[PDB]
Amino acid sequence: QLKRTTMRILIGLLVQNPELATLVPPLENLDENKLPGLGLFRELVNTCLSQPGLTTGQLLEHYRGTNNAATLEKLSMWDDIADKNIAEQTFTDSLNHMFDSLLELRQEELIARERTHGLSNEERLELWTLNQELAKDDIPF
Ligand SMILES: [Zn+2]
Ligand SMILES: [Zn+2]
Ligand SMILES: [Zn+2]
Repeated sequence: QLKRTTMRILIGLLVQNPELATLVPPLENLDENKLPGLGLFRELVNTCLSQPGLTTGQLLEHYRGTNNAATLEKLSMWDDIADKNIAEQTFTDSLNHMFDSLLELRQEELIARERTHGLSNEERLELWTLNQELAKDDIPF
């Protein structure tokens, strides 16, 4: 029994359906320290991309001996996300929620930067754009 979080859904669905890795856009330039679980998700995506067609068991075997192995095993047996008909739509929905959460963090970062350092022209336009858009169980993530 695990409560849903965005990153639990993404990592769990990917572990249970490694073919979903092909729907993930590039994550290489994201700061994993901004979002718990993002670093592990990125690792899993890259593992799937390096070995197309791998099974859940083969993906889990690749992570044996890592500090995330026990967490990946739990998520692999998580029945709450087991339904295959809705797996892809759920993955895509949660992918967009992840990026929305990063946009909120970026907006908060730019507000704090503006009070401490002022913003560049590019940053001020970025913050304005973000403001307009806004106007309109031991798993550690
Ligand atoms: Zn990493
Ligand atoms: Zn590896
Ligand atoms: Zn949603």
